[PDB]
Amino acid sequence: GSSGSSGEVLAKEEARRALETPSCFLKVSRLEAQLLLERYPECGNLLLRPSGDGADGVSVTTRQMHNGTHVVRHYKVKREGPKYVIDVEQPFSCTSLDAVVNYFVSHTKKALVPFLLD
Repeated sequence: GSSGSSGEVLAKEEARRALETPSCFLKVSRLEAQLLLERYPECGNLLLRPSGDGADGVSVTTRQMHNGTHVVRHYKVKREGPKYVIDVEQPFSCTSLDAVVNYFVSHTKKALVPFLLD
């Protein structure tokens, strides 16, 4: 017997899979989007998950310290044209999903961190 053929080192391959949505984003269910936070805290808590129904857009799951309790919040994002308005005090117009992630960072009084999973 004699054989042995496999793809080259193929160690120089990279991918961002961020066509319309930011890499940070991930496809998961609420039940998960929540735990995923407590599970991988070092990887920030700010993550984005695809909604189910109701309106058009994506939500932002963020678990911040409140009155010393464990609670997560899910923000909503409106879809008005080629831009995505943020559901907040003022209708902050952006150019892409990425912006939102940022606006939130500067918005909060604390430097939050995005969530990612390779």
